[PDB]
Amino acid sequence: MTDRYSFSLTTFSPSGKLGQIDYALTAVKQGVTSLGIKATNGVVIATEKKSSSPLAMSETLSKVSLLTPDIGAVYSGMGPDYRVLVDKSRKVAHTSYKRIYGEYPPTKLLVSEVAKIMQEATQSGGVRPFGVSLLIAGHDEFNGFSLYQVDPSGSYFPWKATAIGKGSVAAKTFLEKRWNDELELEDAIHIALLTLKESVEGEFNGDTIELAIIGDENPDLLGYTGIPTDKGPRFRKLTSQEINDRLEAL
Amino acid sequence: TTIVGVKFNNGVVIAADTRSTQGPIVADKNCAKLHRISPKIWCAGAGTAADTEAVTQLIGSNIELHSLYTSREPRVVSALQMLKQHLFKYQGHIGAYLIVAGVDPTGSHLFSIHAHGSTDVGYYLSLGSGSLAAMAVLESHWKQDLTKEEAIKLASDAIQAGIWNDLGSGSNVDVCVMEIGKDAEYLRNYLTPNVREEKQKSYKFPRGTTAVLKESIVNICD
Amino acid sequence: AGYDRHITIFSPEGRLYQVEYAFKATNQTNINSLAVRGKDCTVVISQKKVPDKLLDPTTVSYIFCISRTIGMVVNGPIPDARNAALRAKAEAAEFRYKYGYDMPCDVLAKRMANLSQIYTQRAYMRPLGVILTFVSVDEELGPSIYKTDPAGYYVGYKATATGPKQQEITTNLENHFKKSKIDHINEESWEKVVEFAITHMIDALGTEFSKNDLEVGVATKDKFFTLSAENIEERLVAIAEQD
Amino acid sequence: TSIMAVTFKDGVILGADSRTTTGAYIANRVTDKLTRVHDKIWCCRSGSAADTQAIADIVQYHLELYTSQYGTPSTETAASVFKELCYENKDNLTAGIIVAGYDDKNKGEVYTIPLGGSVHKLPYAIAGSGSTFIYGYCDKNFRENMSKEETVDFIKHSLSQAIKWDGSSGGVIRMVVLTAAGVERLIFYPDEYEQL
Amino acid sequence: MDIILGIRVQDSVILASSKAVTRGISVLKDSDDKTRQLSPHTLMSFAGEAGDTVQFAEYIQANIQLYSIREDYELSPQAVSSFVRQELAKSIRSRRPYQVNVLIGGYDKKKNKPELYQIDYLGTKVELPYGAHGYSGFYTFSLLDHHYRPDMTTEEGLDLLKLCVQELEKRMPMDFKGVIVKIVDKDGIRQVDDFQAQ
Amino acid sequence: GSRRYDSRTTIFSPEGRLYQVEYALESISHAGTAIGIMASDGIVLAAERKVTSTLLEQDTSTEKLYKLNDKIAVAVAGLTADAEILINTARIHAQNYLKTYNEDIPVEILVRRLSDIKQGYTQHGGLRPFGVSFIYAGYDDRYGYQLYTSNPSGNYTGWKAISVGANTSAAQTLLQMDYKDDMKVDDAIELALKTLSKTTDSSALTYDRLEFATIRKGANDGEVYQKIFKPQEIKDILVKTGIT
Amino acid sequence: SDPSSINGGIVVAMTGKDCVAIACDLRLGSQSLGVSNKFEKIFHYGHVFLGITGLATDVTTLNEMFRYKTNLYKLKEERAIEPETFTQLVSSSLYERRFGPYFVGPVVAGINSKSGKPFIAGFDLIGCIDEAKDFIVSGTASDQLFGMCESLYEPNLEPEDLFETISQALLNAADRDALSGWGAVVYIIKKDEVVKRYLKMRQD
Amino acid sequence: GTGYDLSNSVFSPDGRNFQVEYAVKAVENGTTSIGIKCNDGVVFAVEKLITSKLLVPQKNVKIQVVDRHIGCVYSGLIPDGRHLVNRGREEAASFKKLYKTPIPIPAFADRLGQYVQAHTLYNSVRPFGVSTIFGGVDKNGAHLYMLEPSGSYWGYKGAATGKGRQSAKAELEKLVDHHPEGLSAREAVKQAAKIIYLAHEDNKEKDFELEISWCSLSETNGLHKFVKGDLLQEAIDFAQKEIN
Amino acid sequence: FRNNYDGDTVTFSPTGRLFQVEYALEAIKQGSVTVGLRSNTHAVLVALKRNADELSSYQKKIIKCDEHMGLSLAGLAPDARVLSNYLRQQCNYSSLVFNRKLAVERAGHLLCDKAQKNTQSYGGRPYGVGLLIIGYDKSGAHLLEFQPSGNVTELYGTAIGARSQGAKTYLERTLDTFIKIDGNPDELIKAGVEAISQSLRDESLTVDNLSIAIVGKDTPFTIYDGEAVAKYI
Repeated sequence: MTDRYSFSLTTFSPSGKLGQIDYALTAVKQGVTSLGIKATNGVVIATEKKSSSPLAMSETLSKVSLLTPDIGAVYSGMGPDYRVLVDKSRKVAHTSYKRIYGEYPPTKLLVSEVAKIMQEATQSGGVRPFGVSLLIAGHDEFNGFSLYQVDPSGSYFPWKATAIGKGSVAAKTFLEKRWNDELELEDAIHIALLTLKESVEGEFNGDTIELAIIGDENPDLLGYTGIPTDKGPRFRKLTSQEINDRLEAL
Repeated sequence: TTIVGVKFNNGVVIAADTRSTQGPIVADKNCAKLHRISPKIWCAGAGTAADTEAVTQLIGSNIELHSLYTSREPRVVSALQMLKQHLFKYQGHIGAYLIVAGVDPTGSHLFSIHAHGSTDVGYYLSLGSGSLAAMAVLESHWKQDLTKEEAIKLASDAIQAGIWNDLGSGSNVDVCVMEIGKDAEYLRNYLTPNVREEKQKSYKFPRGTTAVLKESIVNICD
Repeated sequence: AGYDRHITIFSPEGRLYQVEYAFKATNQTNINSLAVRGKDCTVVISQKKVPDKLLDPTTVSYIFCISRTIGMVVNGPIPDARNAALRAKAEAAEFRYKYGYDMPCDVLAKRMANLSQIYTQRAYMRPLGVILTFVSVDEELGPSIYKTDPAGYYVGYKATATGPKQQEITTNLENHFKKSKIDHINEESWEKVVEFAITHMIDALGTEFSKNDLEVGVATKDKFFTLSAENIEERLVAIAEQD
Repeated sequence: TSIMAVTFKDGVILGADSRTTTGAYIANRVTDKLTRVHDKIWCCRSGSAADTQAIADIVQYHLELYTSQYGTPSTETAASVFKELCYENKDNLTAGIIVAGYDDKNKGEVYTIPLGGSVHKLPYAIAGSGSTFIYGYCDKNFRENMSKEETVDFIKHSLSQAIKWDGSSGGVIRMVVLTAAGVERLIFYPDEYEQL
Repeated sequence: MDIILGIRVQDSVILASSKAVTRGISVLKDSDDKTRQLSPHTLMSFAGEAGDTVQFAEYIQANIQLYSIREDYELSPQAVSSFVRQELAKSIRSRRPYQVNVLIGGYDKKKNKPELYQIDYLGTKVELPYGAHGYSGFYTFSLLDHHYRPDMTTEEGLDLLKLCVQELEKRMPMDFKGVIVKIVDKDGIRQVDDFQAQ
Repeated sequence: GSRRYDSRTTIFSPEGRLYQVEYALESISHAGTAIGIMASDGIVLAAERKVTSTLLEQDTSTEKLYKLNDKIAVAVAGLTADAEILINTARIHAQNYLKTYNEDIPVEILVRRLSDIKQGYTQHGGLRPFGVSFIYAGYDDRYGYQLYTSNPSGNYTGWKAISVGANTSAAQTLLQMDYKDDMKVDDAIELALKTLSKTTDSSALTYDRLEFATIRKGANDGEVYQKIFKPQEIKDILVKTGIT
Repeated sequence: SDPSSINGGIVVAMTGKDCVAIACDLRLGSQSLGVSNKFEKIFHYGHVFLGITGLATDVTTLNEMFRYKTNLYKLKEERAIEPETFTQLVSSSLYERRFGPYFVGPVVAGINSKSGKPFIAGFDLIGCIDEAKDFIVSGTASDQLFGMCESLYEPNLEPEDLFETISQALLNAADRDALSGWGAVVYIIKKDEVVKRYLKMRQD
Repeated sequence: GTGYDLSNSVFSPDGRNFQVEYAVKAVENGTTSIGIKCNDGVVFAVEKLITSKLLVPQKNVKIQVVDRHIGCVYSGLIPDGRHLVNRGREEAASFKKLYKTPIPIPAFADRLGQYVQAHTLYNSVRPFGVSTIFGGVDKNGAHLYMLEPSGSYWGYKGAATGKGRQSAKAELEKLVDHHPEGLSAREAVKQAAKIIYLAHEDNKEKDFELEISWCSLSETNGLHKFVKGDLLQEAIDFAQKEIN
Repeated sequence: FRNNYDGDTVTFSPTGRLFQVEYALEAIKQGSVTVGLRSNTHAVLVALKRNADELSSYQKKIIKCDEHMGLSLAGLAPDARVLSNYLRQQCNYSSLVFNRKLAVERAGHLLCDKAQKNTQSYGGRPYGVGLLIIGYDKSGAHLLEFQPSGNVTELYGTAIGARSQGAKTYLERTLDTFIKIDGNPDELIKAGVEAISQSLRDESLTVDNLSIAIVGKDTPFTIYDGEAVAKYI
């Protein structure tokens, strides 16, 4: 028994590379494309649901996850690594923030916490880095809307729009053409849907595309009335139908 | 403290007074004894105010995480099992006496929790120093198959019994209604039968009344 | 340079060989299995192969009762299968105690998948060489199949199959579902759903089965049980009376 | 609290009153003191509500794990798990538990676990604060291998006496009947048992 | 308790501390120095529970001396006193608390002011012109409230203490065997050996 | 067992150097250049954001300059994520010191503490060191304006001007030539920019690829002020010094 | 015996028209012996004001603790803490010591720099929040304060009227408490300025 | 590449654990030992090589009892077998402690299985160098198990392991065909003695001692007992008579 | 083959061997010889002691464990100190707790289980010493052979150490004779000393060179050295 691996599995090579982190980014490159676009009144994050069998039920595997009622995440790379990260992210938003200050963390802060968890897997004994890159979109009262990228090393950067994974270079070019500081949310949804069309070979519909937004408060999605200062979540996953509505207008 | 819980044909209602005291002195005339564990599971608390609020949010926070982990709406039996196990662990030292109610995929529920961690199930329940006044009214007017409006009335009447008759209770009535179809409605200050009458005189002072020794500007900025 | 094949660290391609190899072990027993959903039941079918005459056939199983409601069939070596069964049973019992209701199939799946994911990331734990197919009639979701692998992956399934001849069974079922246009087997009795499963296994594998060549588990509202030789025989007789 | 369990020809019956008091105030008049730890293994609880509940909750947990690995546990096994908790934590618990179960091989069995944590296998058992008043009565009227209705009757008369005299007992008489047939829940209201 | 008196004048801090050490029925010693020097311009007096008294004071002195070497610098009286407060405030919720009350008298070479800090065993620090612990204030404070001026010379300070000690020797029931007096100023810490018949 | 896979991050070479420290410094040498210059009345920190994009948000960013205290800041060259671990503990150290003594922490004491933490990852524990070098800019009332540097070895040194990251050879030569002891903050700013401008591997040095900060003594006060330049403010200061 | 009564002292807070005011006495005693007339019990972290009554050593500690936590807050959040948030922080900090609490009665007062809403709150030694709309009282003459405040207070007063009210509430309460007084101080707090006035009162 | 076989928990490219496979070699190299299930119990026998006249006969007992009703026998590294039996004893005590009833045989099997499997999960432990044949009588029958170094185990009609395993397995298979209605306890004891003698052929260079134990509902009262004196000699004879 | 698998005790060779253990066994073979043998009434250890120089002392090879039990060693002497020290405690525990003299059979089981733990775990090493344990308990006289693999064997007599095969055959040949030397201490020892003489090759066994111990029916375990062995050369 007993973990006898109390030394780093990620070390510096003579050139200064950190091999394991490089290798994890390469796992990310092979991953299905995901992307995020920031508008003036919202953010959209989107990816392809790429089922392993047509016998699988792809609504059971969610690639776009609520972290707090105002923050959402998507990934490219290793799916199971993402899933546990979402567990740890959700929890830390409570233990490191909500249980202390009575409110949900602001985006940059929660990203920061996720980044820390990632960094540590790059230095602690007997683990390998996480093989994912994340895009975290969210809102908070004092910073407005924001979109962040987090890489295996634990580095994070704020973006106006970006894409990660398989077709990320093509898609970042496509995004530089179409982005401006005046886009309304629906316009950004539109650009997301277009950008993604380039990456998908197969069927391209509301059942094969996962997409969520950080927009207005949805008081209908809160579950209770009577506290004027609780307005509902800003995170909303679109429905299969909502996506298809926007594809005919494509 | 007077707190009650009444089941109706399609849900459950809970209510509370709004007096908070330290010894014989009234500290808060409008405090909230009704607590949200999740959107559709609310809790009424008696005993130590910091304990009922803290134990509600600790469990609430874990319920939220549990809900997200399992992709399922929270259940009342979950909140109940979590609360009692925590309360038990601390042997009565966390002074939370709770009426826990809500609706979930399995139906509508109403339970009580004692500080030592025993639990009870019922159609009607009260706890607190107004417990007996309230229960007198409940034992008097409760029937099987109440309507939502009947249940709000009965609940509201029980809290009133407490307001008037128990020195431990007063001021207003807070209600929360959890119906199986619908969103939970929290009605803060559903009743306010204790408005202070207008004073006989105004106590506003002539400016300059107070002797000042020294005045200074405090720096907020950096 | 060449130790990235022994522990669960990244290869320069970004691969985890130890996980790939662990998948390979899941075929070591040369047993196939398949799961399908009824109107209100869930059925797992698995090949039973007892080559040694010295073996007590009644103790040879890869189907496990995890809780009153969840059943689990494994593809992989029996020692890793039993390791997984014990754990899942402990996890199902604990959940009930802590949260006051029965652990859902998908939830147990996620839990086992997370544990598997850890072995994927920590060096001192090896992955288990097993694939776990979990089945129940969930109280909120109805008939459920969730399957986990050495990578920590899991997903829900309309129906599924696993083993050396995974693919043949899969295409057979895929074809059925294109025709039938629904995501289940439209039968009120589980007896008929078992019957369907066995039938479609025969068509895909091209083999006839006797009462000792199979092993069947059935999940219904509030029970998961496994069939005896004799209950299977009764199913075999019935299939043969329509040919 | 007034509780008892009686083995008969076809199995075993658990019975209890429904009162829980804090002082002279009846905190609950409809309590269910007959607690299920397995399909056909039940207990009656007396002593501290929080303690007996917490214990029962753990025993339910242990026997659900046992069943998963080794199939159905015996009644003797259930009594042993209860005893382990009670004996090993005698300093911190106040629990007087009657374990009653039906087994196909063993028929009806009854194990009483008094304050210390000791186990006692018995043909019937009485416990709780109302029990003192019915020691004479029970000992004079219990016979081995009674019928279901004879047993129900014996429980009913017994508990109605205990309830009559103990202020800590009252409300309804609950019974759970444990046989090869399954599990039956009886209730008897004051208007009926008071006039026996 | 033992007598612990302190006064801050124009240009110095004076500490006066009783000389007696009593154990039950006998006075074991009549020349006890209830003081440690923490740094060249900071002095601490102390009174309370028998063992803890000196144990605490030497523990503080050791930490300050370590700081002084590590940094080749002398902490300000305010900084020393905050450290000392934190230490007592830790002690109060620990398993067996230090029952020690202290006066800190320091000359701040960077501000050129003298400073007197009173901290009791709970870690209750206050900064004052004059202070004491225990019963000492009850007898002396009305004299100090009356005569004290912030512009007093060191000489005037000692005269005012002389008065304070006189009142103590008249009305307080314990014979405390007089006081050792120490002055803390810009030049450091010296002892007034002529207080017996000053 | 496990011994087979241990890289041994904390052993000496036959020459007596520490492999991992050397390789981590090698990593840092490829990081965007950071510069600190100390003046009689202020300190400047300037850092060059390596490779950017039109789509990168610059308004909601600060990846190389971090505030430690009201009176101390750092500029980072190396792994950002590693740097945050360290920055965070350094922020904690400063407040423990403030809580203990009711005085802000002298700059050297904070730099020594961080350097000590780095040195530990060099001697015990078999973990890789942090791929990070810091420039420290700060003020206290003992030594006034100070400028320090620390690297993965856990060595720290004091400087009148210094660079870490890429092209430091080139940058140091330029700093040594034009730096004079009587300099004022306003000249220092200019020197910093000039130096980065001649040592960049980019075509030009635009505002979006720079972070900038100063610690001055607010001329209408008598006490110390830290200014992390807003994207606009960098754009302005880049025209005043004539690089438009 | 009673750690809440060793040192003495009071704090009161009131809301008015686009302003709040928070006030305290200056006494620090050791039972019957007055020790200091300069013991201020009100502190501030940016625009959030916290008053603390009760055991002096805990008053000092908690102030030093909240300075520490709000400093780290400002660094990570890149903005100053609001009163609503701070209140929650006081609450969870107190409850963390549930079975070994600080012997204190904290009071928060400030104006929310975004909404401009006036805010006050009170806490018990274990962190239960009382968010009254009108006034909050604390300390060894709190009974006296409740009586003064319940008569003297009216809603929406102007900063210079609120000042007279709170001052009179404080001074007449302290004068009926043996363990309060020796000086008083009143903060009048608006969106953009904050004025602090020391009162003249009896010294006995 | 290679080296897959140098470390315990490592999967080879074809999905095998080579160290476990090597443990199996240590087993094959060991003495032969068998178990035969009968219609109300189980019989265990083992071959004991006599290395010299110097070994006190009857004295170095190899079969071990667990609890009161379970017998175990193993071929391979003997100390490993002991370790495994020690654990089996703790494991059975624990079960009896908590559940009152003595541990059922299938339950017991699994306990050993999980522990053996555990020792193929990590490279800080070596796998077990034994196969163990074990069984007993419980509340509902008699059970015979054999447990491999991989942690694999099944229920057996009869079971054999060690150098002489093919002869034993062949002999065992005969018995199954010729007695489909069940063998008796006295019968199984005689038969056991036979199969050991027949298996002794593959190691015929040294002389051997025979050891038998049984656990039978009717013959031993469901308790595990060794076979001694008259009944032992009678089985030795039956085998000598059938070796010719 | 051997090259790659002999690094530690946690690694099996492809033929199923544990090299580290066999390497430990080899330290025994290079040890000085020692013999043990018993009748029905006594058990005897005889051991050849080895020195370094004519200047050095002869290193002891016999250690007493209780009044009724003791052993001789061959191999790493510190290891024998550890194992005999463990055995002393096991005897002691039996006495203090059960008021019972620990059976020689059981003492062998304990040593087997102790030794075995050091052959399955990473980072430990096997013991590099062999042991011969004699005792008189409730089932009479006994002799055991302990090997660092953990195999403990009960024998009428045996020998371990360099050239131990001489003594072993002599004993194998004399079996029926020495087994019957009951009630005669001196005669059993003489049988031991002769058997040990079969393993000499170097030189002849001298007064301060030879070590003998005995335990039996009315004899507590005692060790003879110096002039107290003169009567046996």
